[PDB]
Amino acid sequence: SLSVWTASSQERVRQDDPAGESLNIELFAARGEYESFQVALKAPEGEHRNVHFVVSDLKGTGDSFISKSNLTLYREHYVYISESSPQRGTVLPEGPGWYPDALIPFIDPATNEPPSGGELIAVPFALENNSNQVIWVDIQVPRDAEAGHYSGSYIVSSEHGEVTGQISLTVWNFELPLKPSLKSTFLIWSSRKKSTVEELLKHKLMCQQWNLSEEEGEWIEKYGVNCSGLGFWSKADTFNGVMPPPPTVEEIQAAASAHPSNLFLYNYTADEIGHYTSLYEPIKAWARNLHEAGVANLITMAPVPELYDDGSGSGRSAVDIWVILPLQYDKDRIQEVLAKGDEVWSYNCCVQDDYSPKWQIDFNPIEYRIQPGFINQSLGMTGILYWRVDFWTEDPWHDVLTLRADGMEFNGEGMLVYPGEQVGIDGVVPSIRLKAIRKGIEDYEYIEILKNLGHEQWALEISQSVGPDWHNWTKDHHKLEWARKQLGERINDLMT
Ligand SMILES: [Mg+2]
Repeated sequence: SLSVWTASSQERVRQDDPAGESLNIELFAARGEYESFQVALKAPEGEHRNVHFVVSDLKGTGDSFISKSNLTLYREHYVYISESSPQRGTVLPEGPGWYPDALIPFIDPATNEPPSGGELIAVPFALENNSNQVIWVDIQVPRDAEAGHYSGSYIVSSEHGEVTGQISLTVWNFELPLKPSLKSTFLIWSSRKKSTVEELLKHKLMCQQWNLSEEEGEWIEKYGVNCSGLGFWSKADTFNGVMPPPPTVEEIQAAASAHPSNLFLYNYTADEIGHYTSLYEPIKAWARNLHEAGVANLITMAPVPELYDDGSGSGRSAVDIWVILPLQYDKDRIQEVLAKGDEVWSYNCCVQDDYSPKWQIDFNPIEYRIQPGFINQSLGMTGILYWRVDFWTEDPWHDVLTLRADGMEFNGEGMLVYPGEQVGIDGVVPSIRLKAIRKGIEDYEYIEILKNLGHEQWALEISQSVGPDWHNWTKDHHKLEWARKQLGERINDLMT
């Protein structure tokens, strides 16, 4: 009458999926890393109306433990998609239906206690309809955790049953830096709360406030902030091939002085202005001034040889951080700009090709993880951008069709967090897709550690087995987990 099973972090559990074969879980992680798993529940006969869920400490040798304080629990909320995202090529969405995505937190981060009052509450819950309920479990490994094996439990209980499963965790003898190696720019347009920034930083994502009106050292020390934008927006975009004269060298220096002097600074100058060759000399004029002031120029455009020199005589490109879609990738031009000292980042939106990972709810969950980590590393890319995180509809917990344009509908476009009000909290809550992006950032970190230990070629051979390019990446979470384990076991070996 009470069927319980586990699923890996990037395995989608549908409401109608059959019970799996294991109720235990075996995980592996470094210090300073998250690993996650899911507990799925089904009532194949009747109803349990009052279901609770708890976890224990993870016990290691003797007295040794990882506290349950390091585990974060949520109940998955399913949202109904009535209109598919675009269907093209071989990378297709899974069809209209119920999708798990919003995460109902057991604990309000502001109180460290359960919410009350919410329209939706994590626990207790009812198990109905033969229809699955799913608990998401995050484990954060403490930076001081001794390497070795730890075991704890989860307990599912109701008025008519109780089932207990094992959580096995092996902690490897290495640590992910607090400051992530992968840089990012995720934009926030409407939610000005400190809690919204904080929710992103906790998932290893760097964010910038967009569209601010005229009216951090802590976040660095706590969350390892690794870059910051200065916010001189030229206003030039895909529809506006026009640019004003640049801020002056000392104007750029003045904005920069509001940040710590050790923090990597960029400027998001212009957006998708690639077709406007009109703008090359103005771009070079902006670049020369940023360069004199020690600031990187970031534009969402593909490398063009005309901009590989800023006209200052130094040889330096006019764009320092080239931000491209998967479909724009050109091996020869990317190798040229990497070789001369630039960065290339990836970004994603809509459904613009037949083959690339796509960022909508109705695609395979793996697509949010595979881009920042394995594919970026295989192609030498060092960052990720996303245009918006808070693009909510009027009914954000029930309607995720966030963009309708040109006969197409997009489910989750520009939307990675949900407002807290519906669950009785102030401030936003994560989605399952945000957890995948976090995991990809940690995947990127594994490869970076191996490069730094002098094992770049082997690391990239492993990276090419699951994420070699934008066309031939794995759709199988089991194979991705395998690849990651190979990396972690090698690092562990090298550090012992
Ligand atoms: Mg349609």
